Amino acid sequence: YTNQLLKDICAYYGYNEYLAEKLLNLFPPREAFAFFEANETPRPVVIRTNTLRTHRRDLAQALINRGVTLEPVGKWSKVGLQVFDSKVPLGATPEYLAGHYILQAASSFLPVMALCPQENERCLDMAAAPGGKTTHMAALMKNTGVIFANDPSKSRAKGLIGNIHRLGVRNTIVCNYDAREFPRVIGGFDRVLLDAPCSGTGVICKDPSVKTNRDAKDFMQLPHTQKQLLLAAIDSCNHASKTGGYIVYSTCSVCVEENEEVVNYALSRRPNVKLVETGLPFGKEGFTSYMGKTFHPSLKLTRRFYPHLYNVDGFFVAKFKKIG
Amino acid sequence: VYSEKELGIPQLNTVTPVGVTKPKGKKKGKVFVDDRESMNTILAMVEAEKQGQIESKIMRARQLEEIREARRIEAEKKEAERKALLEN
Amino acid sequence: MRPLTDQEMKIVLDKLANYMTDLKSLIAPLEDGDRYVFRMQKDRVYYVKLSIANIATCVARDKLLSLGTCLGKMTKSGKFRLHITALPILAQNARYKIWVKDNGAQPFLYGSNIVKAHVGRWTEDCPEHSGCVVYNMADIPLGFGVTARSTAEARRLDPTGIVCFRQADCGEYLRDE
Amino acid sequence: DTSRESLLCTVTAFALLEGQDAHNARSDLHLDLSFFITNLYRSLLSLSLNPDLELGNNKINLQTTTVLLLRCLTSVLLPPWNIRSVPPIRLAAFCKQLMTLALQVPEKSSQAILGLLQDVVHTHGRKVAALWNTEERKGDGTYKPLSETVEGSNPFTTTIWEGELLRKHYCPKVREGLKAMEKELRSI
Amino acid sequence: ARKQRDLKKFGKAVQVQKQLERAKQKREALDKINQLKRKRAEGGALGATEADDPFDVAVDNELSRD
Amino acid sequence: MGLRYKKANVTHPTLNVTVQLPILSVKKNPSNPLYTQLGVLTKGTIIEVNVSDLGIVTASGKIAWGRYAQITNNPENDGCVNAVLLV
RNA sequence: UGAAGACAUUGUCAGGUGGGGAGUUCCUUUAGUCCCUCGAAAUUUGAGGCUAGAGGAGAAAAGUUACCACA
Repeated sequence: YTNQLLKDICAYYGYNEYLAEKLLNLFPPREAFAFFEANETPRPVVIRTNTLRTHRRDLAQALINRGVTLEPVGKWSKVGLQVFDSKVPLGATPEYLAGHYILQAASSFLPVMALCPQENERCLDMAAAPGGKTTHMAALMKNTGVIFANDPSKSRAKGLIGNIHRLGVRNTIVCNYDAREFPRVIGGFDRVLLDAPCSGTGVICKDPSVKTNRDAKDFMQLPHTQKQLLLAAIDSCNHASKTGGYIVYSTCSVCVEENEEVVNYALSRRPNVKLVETGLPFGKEGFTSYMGKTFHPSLKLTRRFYPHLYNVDGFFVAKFKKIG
Repeated sequence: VYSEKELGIPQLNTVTPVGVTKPKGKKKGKVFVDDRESMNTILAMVEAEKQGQIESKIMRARQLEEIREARRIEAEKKEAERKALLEN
Repeated sequence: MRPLTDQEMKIVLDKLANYMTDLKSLIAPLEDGDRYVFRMQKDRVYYVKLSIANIATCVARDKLLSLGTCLGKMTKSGKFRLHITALPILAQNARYKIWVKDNGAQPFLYGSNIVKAHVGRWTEDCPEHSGCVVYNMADIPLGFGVTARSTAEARRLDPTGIVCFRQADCGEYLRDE
Repeated sequence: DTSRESLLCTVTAFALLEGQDAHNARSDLHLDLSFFITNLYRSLLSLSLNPDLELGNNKINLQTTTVLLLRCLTSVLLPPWNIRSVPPIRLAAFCKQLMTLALQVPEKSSQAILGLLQDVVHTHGRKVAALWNTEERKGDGTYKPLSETVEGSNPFTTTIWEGELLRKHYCPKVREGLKAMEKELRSI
Repeated sequence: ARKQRDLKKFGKAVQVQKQLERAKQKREALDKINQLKRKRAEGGALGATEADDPFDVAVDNELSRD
Repeated sequence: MGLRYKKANVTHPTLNVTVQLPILSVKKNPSNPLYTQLGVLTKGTIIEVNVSDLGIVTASGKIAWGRYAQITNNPENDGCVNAVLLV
């Protein structure tokens, strides 16, 4: 029965009773079991090629010349390079120290290609804690425009400034601001980016505390904070521009309060937002209804990413357009 | 042997004038300047300092007059700012 | 984001020019008409485009973290130091270059001064103490430093003899992680 | 005059390094040419402008600056010793300026400039082939054709289109070397 | 030279008071941790992970909870 | 390399169990504040240990991940690092 | 009288910053009112307000480190 399944799953995987019940609900039973294998299982290691200093083939040749076993990953990315084995440590290679390549995950790739950053464009990132997304966006504008890096913690900022100035970005300013306050500071951007603080169920391999240390109270305040985070994104972008500018909503969680509910609240409160096809090559459509509540059918255009289908972390991507 | 700055030596009235001497520590102020074209001449000045004095008297006088013209331009911007402050 | 004064301006360009060959391209007007301007934040100076400098004036002064490319740090005695953040522009138009072998390339990344047994090829017109910027075969910028000895004297030392000094190396990006 | 006298001094200093005991004295002296290639790079424009290249077993005493430029530009991109140990930006910049030399040059100097540069590619290949292909193009910063240093220009951003301009040049002779340049390029 | 003559005549005496205060610093830090011992063994009421404040700020916060 | 330890033997006064759990960081060495920075493991030195395997339930129904632990042996004299949880 | 051309440009409100110019000599830590306001949630939360236990010659330069190099 279902109750025997919940008690057996919480015992053998060590989940909390609540979060196992929530994650069991959004999946068919055999699909849930295949998902519990993968999210606990460690994920493959992926490399983003700096387009500024090098490119895909000559970096690949260089790392094999240093003994690194690589493979171009997918037809999705012209920028991604999977690693399989490496005699030398990855951070030890002189290509890394110059900034020819940067350690990332797969889920850090796809919001950036969900965005379509162009040259001489003012852009943004409300949370750039590892700094991989910011360096990817600057790789697309070819060292032009301006990125406003933002992170509310000074400790993560030191790794940001270290990662940015190694990669040769020269166009980003980093501010230690709460991003709820950010449209009051400037506003008027083209392409804003948000990687909100989330529950972290999408990636348990990096953070195994979410197995138990995530309860009823945490599932109210945390999606509450994404809402004020997300309404600021529309209230900061431009309704019109010479090059049309779009919002991108990216969360590292598979939860349904964190994902597909916040975008319903945003598109209801602000009617000057539309959602169209998000440009990522694959994915799964969002659910139009989960627990008796209906979302607008624009969420069929949103893409959800899962550990069991793809060896990626759990992710949500959605892109917005501003009207007025 | 000790540094002259550590010694509280009074300022002497040589051929170079003293001007109006500022008190030490009590409301000592300084100035502020960035410029665009005069700081371009500071580029022209510093290789001349780095590469040494010019053996050619014509080029040494020409490069000194460029710094003089930069000081004249910087001064004329300063009276222009003073006139703007008087207007406001 | 205080821009540099007269005194601070000659210090930064002086030690720049001990490593740079063409000071006019750095301060040159580009196609968009906007130039590269030097500001300073928290006793360290930044090398930035003027437009991105202008919209950087919105952030509060003791609240903003960093901006563009850090040329270096103002020291307490008023001197100027270079960091490896200054290297991408410094290696762009360098004046004396040193190539080191792969068994000497990783020593620089660990932080040793350049010794005679690792150099790949040299450049001439180097005095007994001249600034130089180091690369591997692939002209990948690895750091910068000062030549230990002159055009003749550096080689007549032992093959265990230090030929070029270490000043800053790319391995310091591996620290603040 | 001054263009020739520099070029008389050019193959001279390249010959002293070409000395076998002097290359054995690379570890017994610093004899370095990285000051001198930069002199040739900044003078490749002025050597292209002058049409005095052709005039009326010797290493140095050759009168015409066409062969003097050849024996220079052979020694720069194809050293006798350490033939395959050449820096990349020096290969990218000198070949790009060679395309500019292919624009403003008379006919006899053109083929030998042409007949040199397959030998550059046929020996080097993929290290310079990043320029001809736009997927192999780095996107750091825009190209600066008038730079004081060879590494100052960033030729990995610009592709080469002056090969197209040389098809428009007299087909019978120049175009032959062009196909030989592109055939050895594909053969790599 | 007046300053140099003072530390001439003091000398060892600076070393003696120096060794005594570092041993006093050892004694108070050990005694501070022992107060944390009787704190948690008698009661408590903590977080999941642990506070990012360094010592003598964190430990004073737990003493203020009394 | 041979003077480094990543795991310590840690005793829990409640339930009276000793297990091996990893060392996360060194909090304070009272012998020398310099030794605290390199992480020198001496007697009465407080370390942070992963208490994930214990599964001690904290307040608000949450599972602990890092606790204080005082080193109660002299690890320079005997190879093992021994400690007690400060719970 | 011709060109650009509804682009700029202009001005007024509402803001951000301001190591610059002119004058001038409250916040921090903690708890409660679960009271009021704004948010969020199928009924309970979060952020502000209020209250109470404890702290306070002035951009020229200052105090500190079981720290580094030198004397």
